Amino acid sequence: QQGKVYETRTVKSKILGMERSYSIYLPAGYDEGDGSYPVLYLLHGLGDNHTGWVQFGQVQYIADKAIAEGKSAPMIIVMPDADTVHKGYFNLLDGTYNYEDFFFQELIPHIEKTYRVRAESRYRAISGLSMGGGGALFYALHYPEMFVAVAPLSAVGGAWTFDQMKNQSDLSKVSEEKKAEVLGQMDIQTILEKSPKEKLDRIKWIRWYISCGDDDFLSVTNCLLHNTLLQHQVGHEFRMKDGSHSWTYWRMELPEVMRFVSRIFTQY
Amino acid sequence: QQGKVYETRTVKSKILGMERSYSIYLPAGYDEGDGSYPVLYLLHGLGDNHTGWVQFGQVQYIADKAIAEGKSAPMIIVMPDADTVHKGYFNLLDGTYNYEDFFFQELIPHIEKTYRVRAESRYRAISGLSMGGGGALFYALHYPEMFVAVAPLSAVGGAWTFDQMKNQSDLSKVSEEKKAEVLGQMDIQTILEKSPKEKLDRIKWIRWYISCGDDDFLSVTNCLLHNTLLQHQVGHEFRMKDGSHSWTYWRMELPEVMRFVSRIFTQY
Amino acid sequence: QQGKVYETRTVKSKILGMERSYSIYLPAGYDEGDGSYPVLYLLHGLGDNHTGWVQFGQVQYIADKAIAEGKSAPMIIVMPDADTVHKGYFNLLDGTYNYEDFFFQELIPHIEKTYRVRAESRYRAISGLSMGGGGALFYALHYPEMFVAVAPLSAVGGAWTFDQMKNQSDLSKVSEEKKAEVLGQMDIQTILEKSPKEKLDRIKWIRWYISCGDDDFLSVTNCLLHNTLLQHQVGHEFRMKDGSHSWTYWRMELPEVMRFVSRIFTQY
Amino acid sequence: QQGKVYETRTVKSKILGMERSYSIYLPAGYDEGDGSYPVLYLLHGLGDNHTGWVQFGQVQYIADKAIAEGKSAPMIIVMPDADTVHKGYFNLLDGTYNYEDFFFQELIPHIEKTYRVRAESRYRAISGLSMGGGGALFYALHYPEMFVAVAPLSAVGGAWTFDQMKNQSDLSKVSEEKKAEVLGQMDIQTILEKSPKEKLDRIKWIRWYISCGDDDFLSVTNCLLHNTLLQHQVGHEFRMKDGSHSWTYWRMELPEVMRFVSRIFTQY
Amino acid sequence: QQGKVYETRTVKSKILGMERSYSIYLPAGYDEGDGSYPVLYLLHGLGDNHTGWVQFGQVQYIADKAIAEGKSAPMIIVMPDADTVHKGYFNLLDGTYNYEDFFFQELIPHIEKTYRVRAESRYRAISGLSMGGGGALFYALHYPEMFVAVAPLSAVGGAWTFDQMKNQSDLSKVSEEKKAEVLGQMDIQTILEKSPKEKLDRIKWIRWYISCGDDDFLSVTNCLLHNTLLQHQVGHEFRMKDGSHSWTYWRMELPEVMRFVSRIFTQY
Amino acid sequence: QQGKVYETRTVKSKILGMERSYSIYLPAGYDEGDGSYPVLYLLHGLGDNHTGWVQFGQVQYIADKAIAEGKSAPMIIVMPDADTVHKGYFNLLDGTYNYEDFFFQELIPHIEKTYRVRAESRYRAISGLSMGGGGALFYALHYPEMFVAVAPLSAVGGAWTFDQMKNQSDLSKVSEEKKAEVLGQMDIQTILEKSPKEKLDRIKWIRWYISCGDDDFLSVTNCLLHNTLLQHQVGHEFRMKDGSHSWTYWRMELPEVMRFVSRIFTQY
Amino acid sequence: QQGKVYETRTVKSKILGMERSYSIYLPAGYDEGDGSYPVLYLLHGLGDNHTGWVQFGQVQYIADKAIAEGKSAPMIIVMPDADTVHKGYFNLLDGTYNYEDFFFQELIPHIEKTYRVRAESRYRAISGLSMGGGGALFYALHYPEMFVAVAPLSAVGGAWTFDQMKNQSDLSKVSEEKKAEVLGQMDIQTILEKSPKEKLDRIKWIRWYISCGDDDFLSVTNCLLHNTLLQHQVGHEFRMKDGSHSWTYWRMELPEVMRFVSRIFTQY
Ligand SMILES: [Ca+2]
Ligand SMILES: [Ca+2]
Ligand SMILES: [Ca+2]
Ligand SMILES: [Ca+2]
Ligand SMILES: [Ca+2]
Ligand SMILES: [Ca+2]
Ligand SMILES: [Ca+2]
Repeated sequence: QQGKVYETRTVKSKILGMERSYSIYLPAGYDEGDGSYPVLYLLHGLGDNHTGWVQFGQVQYIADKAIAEGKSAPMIIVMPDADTVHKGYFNLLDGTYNYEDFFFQELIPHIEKTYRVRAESRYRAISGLSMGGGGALFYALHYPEMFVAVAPLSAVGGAWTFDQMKNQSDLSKVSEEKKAEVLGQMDIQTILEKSPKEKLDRIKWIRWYISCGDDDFLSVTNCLLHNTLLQHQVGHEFRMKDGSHSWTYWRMELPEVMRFVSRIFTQY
Repeated sequence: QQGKVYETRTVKSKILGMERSYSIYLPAGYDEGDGSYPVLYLLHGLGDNHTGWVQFGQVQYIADKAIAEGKSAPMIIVMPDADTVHKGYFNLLDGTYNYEDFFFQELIPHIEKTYRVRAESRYRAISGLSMGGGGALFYALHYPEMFVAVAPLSAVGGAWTFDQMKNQSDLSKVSEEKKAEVLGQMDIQTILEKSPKEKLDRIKWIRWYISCGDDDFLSVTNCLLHNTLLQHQVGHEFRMKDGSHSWTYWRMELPEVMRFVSRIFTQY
Repeated sequence: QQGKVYETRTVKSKILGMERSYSIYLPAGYDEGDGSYPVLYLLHGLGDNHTGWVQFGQVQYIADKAIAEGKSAPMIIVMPDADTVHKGYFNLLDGTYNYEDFFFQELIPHIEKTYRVRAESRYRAISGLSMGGGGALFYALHYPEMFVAVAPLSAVGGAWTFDQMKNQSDLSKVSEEKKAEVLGQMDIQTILEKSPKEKLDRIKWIRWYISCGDDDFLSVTNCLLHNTLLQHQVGHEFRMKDGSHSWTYWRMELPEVMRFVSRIFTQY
Repeated sequence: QQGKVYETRTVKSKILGMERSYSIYLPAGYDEGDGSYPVLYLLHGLGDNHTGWVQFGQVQYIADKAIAEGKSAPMIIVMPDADTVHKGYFNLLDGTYNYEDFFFQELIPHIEKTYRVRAESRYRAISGLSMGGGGALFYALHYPEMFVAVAPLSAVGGAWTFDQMKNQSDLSKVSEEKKAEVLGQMDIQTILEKSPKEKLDRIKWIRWYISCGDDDFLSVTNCLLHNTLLQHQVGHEFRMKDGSHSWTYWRMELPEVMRFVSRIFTQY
Repeated sequence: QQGKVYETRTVKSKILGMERSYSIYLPAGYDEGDGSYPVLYLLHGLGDNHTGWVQFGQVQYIADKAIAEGKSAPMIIVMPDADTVHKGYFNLLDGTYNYEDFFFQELIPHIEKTYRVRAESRYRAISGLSMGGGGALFYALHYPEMFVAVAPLSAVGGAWTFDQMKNQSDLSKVSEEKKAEVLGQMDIQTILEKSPKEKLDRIKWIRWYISCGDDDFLSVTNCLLHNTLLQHQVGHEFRMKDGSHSWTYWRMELPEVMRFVSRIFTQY
Repeated sequence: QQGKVYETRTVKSKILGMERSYSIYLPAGYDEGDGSYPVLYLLHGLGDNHTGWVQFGQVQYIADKAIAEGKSAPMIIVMPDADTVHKGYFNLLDGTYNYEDFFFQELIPHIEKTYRVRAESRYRAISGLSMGGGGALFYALHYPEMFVAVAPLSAVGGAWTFDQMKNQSDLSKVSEEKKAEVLGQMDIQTILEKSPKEKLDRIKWIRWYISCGDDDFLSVTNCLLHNTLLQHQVGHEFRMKDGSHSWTYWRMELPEVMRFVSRIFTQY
Repeated sequence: QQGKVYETRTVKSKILGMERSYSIYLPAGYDEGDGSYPVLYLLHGLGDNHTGWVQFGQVQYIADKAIAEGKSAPMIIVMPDADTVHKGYFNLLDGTYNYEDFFFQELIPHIEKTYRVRAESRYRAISGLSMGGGGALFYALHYPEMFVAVAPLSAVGGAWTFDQMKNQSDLSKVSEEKKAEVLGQMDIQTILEKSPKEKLDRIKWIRWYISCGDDDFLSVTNCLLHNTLLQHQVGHEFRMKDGSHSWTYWRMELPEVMRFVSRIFTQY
């Protein structure tokens, strides 16, 4: 019936030189039997940390119910802290805070070693809201081989994300050639047009679920994303539902994201 | 519990020089008491006529159910024939077929004369699919004083509508200046930028519900419409749901349109 | 299961020198058998007429449902037109428009002659919203012998009502002595303190149901009314519920009003 | 809501030189409004007549329920008598009984003249059981332009049908060259291989629903039919469900046939 | 009430010279009381292993629900790994990998020794999908004394299975006479024609449940199988349902298989 | 959803020299369409007449519900008066009151002429309670060609029935040979042993449903009947349920009788 | 809430000189609190042992459900093994196997000492099927002081049981007279005619529930038993329901037996 949440566990990060927090939801029956589970990485927005999806997202109640009713197969849900020290998901421009490196090289392997996780891309999905929606989006565009399904909710765009990366970096140490390089790596149109074919094929292979409310200040950004993806022949699910930039919207979408990635995990 | 549909009645049109067909749904209990009802005009797509919303849209079953369940207040639904002689909702460029004039100067007054109708704009809404979605959209942008609520479904755009008008007109008799004027009258950007303030204010006052499936070949057109409307401060409901350019989508949306306009008719 | 509404019938009023509109709801099965029914008079607000409770209040659907479910006993509901010529329920100060006289001396006797009505005060109730809530309130304070139950919803007070009467009157024909007399007749404090015992006893005998939303601009007025009635030992039901000055509130309260007066009509 | 059945009406047949019986189901509300309906022709098996689908098939109860529940859109159901004089659906070899000619040249036009029928192939379907399943199958292969959807239930094959045509004919008048001609016209393999592309395209365009119980003595025949159709690239729905050659099976399949053809009539 | 799954246990195989994986479902309450259970052996398709029916088949959720609802009696479900080293269920022709020997001589005795199993054929069933459907089919035809119930889902035929056996064998070491011997043992018609009466009676005694979707590329194979079994007087349940070669089909069929074999386990 | 009952109609009997009463239930929708219905003859017990199954049996409510719910197909139910003048179903020994002759030669033809009845034995059933259970039983044993289904409820035996016939006859005119002849005609053992093969075969073909409460004083009689029928290879349904000789029992069994005969009427 | 079953426990029998098997169902919540429970002894048929009611009867699921739903009060269910060494419930005629002595002198006291059992006859019931129905019947006729309620299901008679005893006894050592004496002890008529008043009163005091399917080859035996009991004024519940000599019948009757004996255990 009931899964459980741990909020206080940390990962020893060599890349960030500190203990990094995360929250984790383990499904009901994790403690019986010996099997392993697929994983959904679930990213918070600006101003929250790893407790955001727990306290505001109510992940425990919502995941318990979805799994118990059969709307979702059992899965582990990992909620990283991208708030402490610096807020955001990507490597800072001054080289002092390689958060994206930490996520892929330390957090994911730590989860797969510490919990009974099916450690394959076909069993790995990522979702997030606002800042975390852009995090999910560009994580998958940068490393499409690492995910089978991606669900950006009310996602911020690349220009906002890049602007936030600059405002947290010491730009005295950043060359102008470097600013231009990342700028392109944080631009959807550039990634889709200039990536090698192998990378583009994998991006098309990913199952995308993009959802944003019609009253959200990001509704135009996400409509432009829909159009850009179709222009580049990246099939995806797109939803514009009634709602705003609010936790009412994100709690409504969480069981939909769970059903979406679960069907991909189990096949159909 | 059951309304009824008349498919075979006609209006004598002086503007078009002929009897013109329409279908009409009368709600349950229209035949008892003496009261009047608000009206939803419901427009078909290319290749269908006034029987399209009856046979494919299943308006009778769907409207009966929504009203009986209290999801919609009772209303009359009028489905014009915009297929016979020429296909489309607008005045042809050669002056020989003024369908939009017919709709406003003859069809609406005929309905209000023949049936127990609340003959005010606050009780008049319009909706349609595909070609009829473009019909509903531009009818309201042309005559916003005539409608309180507008629901374009999977709507075609102005350029397609204008091109389809051209292929039905005698262009040997059409001046080059005439093409340029009507092109602007069928372009949303031009209407929103060049209309007098009284018309723009009324366009902003109208309650808009714009819905299109994410797999529709028109999904990009309707995302651009959402963006243009917000760019001009025209608030509206926007929905992009799962679905394609199909009667599954349009039958799904019909009770949503009925709930939407009913709430405006009854106030809330 | 379904009652019916007539909107187009009139009373020939000698007092107002014209045919006066009303709407009337007749319960299901009024047309079978020969029996008679109690009556709820249901008053509209400023700017609406006798169609307001029909189109916005959805009286037919709401009354049909309440009676069919047994939440209310069958009753006739009469909705007068207090909008045409002058807006409001009371005699104008210049003597040219004695609407209150019309209501009691012409409308009520016309209803009781024309329909199968139990024509006794124990079977007569009155309710209304906003301007009509003040109408119901002061109709009952003026003629407490005529009603068994009174339900002012989101009601305006006496000072607002009197100001309205003045702005529609030719005050060149009004003495200041008359202004003083009518203002006192439109002040609840004055009525309760200067009424004879027989009249005050009848006011206390009436069953009052006073309801107003907490977000309504009239919430303070109605809280003050609650305190004044208790201060004068006039027992009553008082409700302050979530809601505003809206048809959502008044449609929510209509079946509560029907249940309230029905229990009084049937005894319990 | 209840439709109704007429069992005693006839069509004057010049081709057969007699009054010919049929039963017809008219949907609920056929008597209200003026609209027209699509038609399902529903054929009986050997030994029954036009009353078989009424009394054993319980068409009235089953169709009423399917339509009232929204599982099927409203439709007219016509059940011909192919039992009186000679049993079977096809022209006898001695030229004395051209039943197939009667069905297409007299029965269908009579129905479309007498009832409010949408008289187009897109609104015409045919289904039947046992002998009538072979009837539906070969009517559609002979005249594929006449049907949009075909549903043979527990259908006999061509060899059985042709053998019965032989046993009902006076072969003293039949040449051997004619027997070979009809034999090919009643063989699915010959029709699919020898039809011109225009006819074959229409056969492939038809929506087929072929269903047979796994305990039916005809299960092998219908499995071979499935294999033959796929080998000629005729897409179709095939169902082999638990059950035998019984009215339990056919009453179970009737609402499935209704939903199947209804979806085609309304589009989706 | 939740059962549990162990995925990581193994049986030490002398025949295969290695530890061999399997997954096992134990029903709710296996850990209370001391009783024993019947067993369903459940085989995966090509490219999956013992985790396929766990992760994609969702065996734990589906079995929990079927048993808790009383659709199935409690049973143990064993999912062998027929993927590691070599893919497939049968003894390779070069003598290097006797998987079928392993299954009957080592896996089944290990299960009956290790778990509380009713170790009799009346309590032993086998089912599988695709490659595993052919495995279940020919396992029972080779050793019909070992099973009371057999359920091939979307099963490959003997020619496909034998061809896969050749492609995994070192054919440089295989005699042409041996190639002929195995081929006859992997062809359904030969077994039914060449088995002694004792063996054929047991094949007829087994309760067979054969199910395949009508859109599966194996639908023709399975229709031919249905016809072959009836030609040999082997009664069986045959289902051709809507569906494709997909996990939607196999998850739909799993509770049906459980109910089918459970009724045989419990008698009725 | 509503059938109706006529209690006051009569059939003019030449055989009995009087107008004879019956009650008849006509199913819902009898008055729409033109079709015909099967018939259940339903016989009362001692001391009641043709109103017994109406007032005590509540035939209208019970039949309406069974038919509306689909537990029974629509049917006509005929309830004869076998109480007026003499009580009982059989020809009196003195030749003065040939009630059985009346039932078969006058009542059945009158019903088939007067109502829209399918006038064949396959559409004719008979049931009854107590005295009428013996009536149904021996009517069918005497004339098995007239019924397809027979349902004796709490039935009296032949010895009781014969004794009642004697006590109502003037035995002064009856020979001892005549008493012996009728005794044998009213003895189930004699009927089953001595009826010709054709009669006995038809008795075995009839579908029998025999039901009696375990607390009924007739429970022994009906257990002996079950045993006698099996001894003579007359297959039948037998029910001994909790209950007594009461209208609670017969109202419980009426919808079971309707479902039993309905399945026979419609086939399955 | 689930009870549990032990299948592997044994009673140390000095009478039979060996460990004797039984199964036992303990109700949900047996492990909470310290109270005691009534007991139903539940006997298997010929060829099964103490696992029959567990595996085929599904006693755990059925008892769990009946108790959880409040259809039965909690009770312990004991299922003896009457199959090992010799099949049957009674003392063999050669004196070498006194199974009835074992049941009463060893099994019942063992159950009452080992489990929390209300060890009084008012809390002791017995039921069984086929051979075990005859076991329950004659156990109670032999020792009526030991049971408050007895439920023979599809019961064999005394002549069959006695014949079963002879075919297992060493007839070379068995005298003709002892053969006659036990024959009378296994004949219902003899027991009922020759028992003293004290014993007959207790047999009449027992609450009997006798049930058998109408298609069972033992239906005649049980109808004769019903008649014999009534002939001797032994009131009892008798049921003849649709069904055969099958586990469908016995699983259907098990919760009815539980409800029946539970009401007697709890009083009403
Ligand atoms: Ca919105
Ligand atoms: Ca989509
Ligand atoms: Ca509030
Ligand atoms: Ca079958
Ligand atoms: Ca299909
Ligand atoms: Ca009883
Ligand atoms: Ca039976």
